[PDB]
Amino acid sequence: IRRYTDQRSLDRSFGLVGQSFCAALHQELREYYRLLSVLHSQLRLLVWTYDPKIRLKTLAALVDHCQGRKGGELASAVHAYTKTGDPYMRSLVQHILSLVSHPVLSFLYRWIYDGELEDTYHEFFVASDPTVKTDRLWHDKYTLRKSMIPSFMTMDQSRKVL
Amino acid sequence: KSPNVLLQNLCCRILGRSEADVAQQFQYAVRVIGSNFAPTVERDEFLVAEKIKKELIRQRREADAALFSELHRKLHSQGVLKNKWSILYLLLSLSEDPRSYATLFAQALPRDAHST
Amino acid sequence: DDDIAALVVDNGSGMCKAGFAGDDAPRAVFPSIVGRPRKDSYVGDEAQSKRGILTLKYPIEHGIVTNWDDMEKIWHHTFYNELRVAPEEHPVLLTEAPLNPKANREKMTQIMFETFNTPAMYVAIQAVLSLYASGRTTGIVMDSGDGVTHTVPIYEGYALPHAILRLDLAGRDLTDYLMKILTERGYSFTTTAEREIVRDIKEKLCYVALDFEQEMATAASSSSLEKSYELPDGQVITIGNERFRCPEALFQPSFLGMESCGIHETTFNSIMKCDVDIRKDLYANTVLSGGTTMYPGIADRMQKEITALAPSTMKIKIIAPPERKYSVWIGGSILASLSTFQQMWISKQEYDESGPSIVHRKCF
Amino acid sequence: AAAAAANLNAVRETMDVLLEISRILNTGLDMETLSICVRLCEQGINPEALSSVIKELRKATEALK
Amino acid sequence: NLNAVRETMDVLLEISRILNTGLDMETLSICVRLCEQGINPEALSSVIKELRKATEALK
Amino acid sequence: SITQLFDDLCEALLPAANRKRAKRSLKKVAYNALFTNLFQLPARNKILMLSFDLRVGGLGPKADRLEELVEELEAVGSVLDLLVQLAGSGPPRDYFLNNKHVGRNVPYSGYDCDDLSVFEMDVQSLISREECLCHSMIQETLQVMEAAPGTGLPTVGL
Amino acid sequence: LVHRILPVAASYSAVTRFIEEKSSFEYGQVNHALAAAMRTLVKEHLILVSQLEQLHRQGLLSLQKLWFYIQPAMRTMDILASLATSVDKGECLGGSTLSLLHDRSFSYTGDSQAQELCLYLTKAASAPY
Repeated sequence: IRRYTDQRSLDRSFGLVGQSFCAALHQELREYYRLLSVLHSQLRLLVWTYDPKIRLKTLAALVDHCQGRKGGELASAVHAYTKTGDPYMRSLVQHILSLVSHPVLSFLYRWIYDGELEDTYHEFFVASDPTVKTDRLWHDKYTLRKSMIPSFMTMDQSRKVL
Repeated sequence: KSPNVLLQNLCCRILGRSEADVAQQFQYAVRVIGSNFAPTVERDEFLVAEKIKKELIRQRREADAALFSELHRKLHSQGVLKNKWSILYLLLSLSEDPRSYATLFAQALPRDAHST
Repeated sequence: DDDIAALVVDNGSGMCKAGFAGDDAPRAVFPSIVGRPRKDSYVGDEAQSKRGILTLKYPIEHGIVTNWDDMEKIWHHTFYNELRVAPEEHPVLLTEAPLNPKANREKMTQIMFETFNTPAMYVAIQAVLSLYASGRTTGIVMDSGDGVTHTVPIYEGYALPHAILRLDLAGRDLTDYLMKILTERGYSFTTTAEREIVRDIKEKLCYVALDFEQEMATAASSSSLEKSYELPDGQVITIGNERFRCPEALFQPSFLGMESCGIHETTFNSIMKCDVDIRKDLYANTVLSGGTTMYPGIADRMQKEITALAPSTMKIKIIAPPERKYSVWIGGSILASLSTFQQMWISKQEYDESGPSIVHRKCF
Repeated sequence: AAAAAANLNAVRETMDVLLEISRILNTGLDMETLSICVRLCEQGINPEALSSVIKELRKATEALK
Repeated sequence: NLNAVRETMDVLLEISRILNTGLDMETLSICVRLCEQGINPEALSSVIKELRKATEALK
Repeated sequence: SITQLFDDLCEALLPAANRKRAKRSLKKVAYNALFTNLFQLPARNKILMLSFDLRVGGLGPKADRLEELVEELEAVGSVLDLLVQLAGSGPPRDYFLNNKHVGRNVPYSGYDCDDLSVFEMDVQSLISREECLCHSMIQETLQVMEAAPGTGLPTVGL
Repeated sequence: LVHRILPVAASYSAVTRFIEEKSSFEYGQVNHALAAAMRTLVKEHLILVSQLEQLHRQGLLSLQKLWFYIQPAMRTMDILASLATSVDKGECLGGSTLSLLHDRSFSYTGDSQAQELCLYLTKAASAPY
């Protein structure tokens, strides 16, 4: 987790969703350095680390699933662990799921009202077609790219916005 | 008492009207008095006595300026008053002659050379 | 708690409500009927169903105990056969309708102490429990129940006897007035079965006007306020015009010919016979209560009439709960549940030291 | 007490000295309104800020007259 | 009338936020509708602090 | 309308995880606390007397807002009479704090290190939560990890 | 650990040079007010460092503390350093250096850290134009 949140912060080719996923990972990282901040001044480290052995274990699975993932594939790699029945893991994965969910709903304020379209970086579902504006801009100008459909939306929510 | 109800006692003393008559003035008074509850300048009562002396010279009564020294003695004799500076500065601010340059002469230090 | 539990019985006119203190509804429900040859020792489903060949009577139906044998018998069968409990494990709270005599309460405590042998006892009054359910303890309560009406002022927590006004109104005269208007109109009605069917429709289907003038105007242009009810009993009886006019006759009594004073004037006189400095504070709590719960549409009309009565030099505040039917019950169920209220609950020892009639005086 | 009244006697003196200084400066404040302003002066006050309000309410005791 | 009291209630939310009150939206709605009927509000200020305290004794 | 909102108030103080009788017992304690106290000067001026108490302890614009809104609310007073007594029952940079670089305002101010020192407290107030967390995660887990056996977490008490 | 902290120091040591250099009269007039608004976020970075050093006197600061403290500044100052080197690399003044702000306020809108900075720099830089 310390390697991942540094490497994709020197890469500005990780897009508008990845640069929010990393920002959430920074705040998750902040707590296990609170621990390493207190621990060196006190110098057991067995009793104290039983509860960080569970949280960091989950964080590694979250990092490994989301390697090189952005767009609507990060809407189904961080939301893939909120479908658990334990409210403790729901609370842990939240403050990451909110921060990855906000770019998806930022693109949907400029395509529910007028604004800038998002497929210059392929993280939204619309694949526009240039030079067709005579009458086919009401029929066939917007293909539904299936790979970036968010799985915290259904089809009726990820289309009829179009 | 508590200062906030004491402001209301003031607004009933000076006006012959109650607080139910006019409340624009009490709001404007709250705008003035609030954030001015602490003297951020020096509180020397000596300077304030020497300003009443200049004031009574400006009204051409040297006998009143020389009885003022006995009255300024009496404050020293009792000494039970806590801020002698404030009450004389208040009575000086409401000065009146029973019958120009005043900012050019002595005023208390600003505390812009000290942390306020 | 782990102490010996308390008990609350509200012996009414329509039904008898027994129950344990601190319950949601009454824990157990009987009829108030005491059958005799027109069983002789039974109250229940059989006693209400065999009411055609047995006597139909209730102990309080006028604000006062009409028959005493009826009272002792309904109280003994509800304590002995419904609850199945014994008096030594249950102190009981009794209730009376407003302006019940001190000597009646003396007789009541005496018979409950000797033939029944309660270990401790309490007798209360009706409208104070109704106000305690409404979450205040000082105010004016207009209680028109099932045999009796009173405009009770209550200040400091107990009623003022100079200023409590007795009024002769009940829901009985309303069902009676329905009987009178249908029989004068030319429709056959003298019978008990159709009285129960019109009582059921009066509880459920009723809707009452906001004003005397406007609803007669809308019925005068062309009448349509009919909510059609075809009952599964087999009878078809509904007229939308008549039912908003039936309780409306308390506003002007000469509509019915009623001897009792009008409601507006009675409230005005009740505020007039109270103390003048406490006048504003007492009129700032007006309460719904009693058998006049036929529909809460009259409550809006009552609030409008009290707004029209009140000046700008007084305050109104009308509390308007739809807790107006079981109000007497839930009051006593609140009171006897508490352990600090035991200081106003009278024991056996104090009943022996200070006599029977002190239950009238300690109650507050 | 008694020692709480000798102090208050020595305060009554001081208030009369401030009363002389009040009357030769001819403030419109009488003995009662001045007793509000001394209580204000005990709690800490900026009399430039009190003086700006009193110079307006004294001109607004005659504005609605 | 309901359009007016809704707007006045929406304005009443912000000033109960900066005066640091114990109210949220529900006790604001109940107590503003209670004040609309009209009783002495100086006693309502004590009954509210008693209602929350007496619920908190159960928890 | 009051009788439905007091019901909603009793719905909120009921914890929603039966639970149809507990609401009525909370109604019992609710009325039992309502009639306890009932057994035993303009509106806006009460706002003015506290806006003064606001102004003495800093925070000018909050008092500036508080006085203008009640002016247009008097152009309902019982609500403000309710609010002046509930004002102590509550809870227990951007680009403008000392911005002297941009703006069409004159840069002309002297030093006192008591505008900047409460700009060091504007950061320290964030840090005083974010430092109490580092103390209060190890003490909160060392008070639960160490106990007597069999009474160490109440799930073994089932 | 100190290698990992070096990016926010790099995006400070190369921004104050820009703030000094582009406040001369040979650099447009909107390119002035751009660099004049890069001083609101340098004040915070200086006061934070001072606060940590005054904590260090009593014995209440270590290196891991600094490393988790500087996590938002590592993003915000880096965006400014990229803006500085892009203005210097080309010849951007006037509407062209106001093009870059209006573009960068779009190139990250989902972040709300790299929107808000540019959304202020836009309104502050374009006072003359």
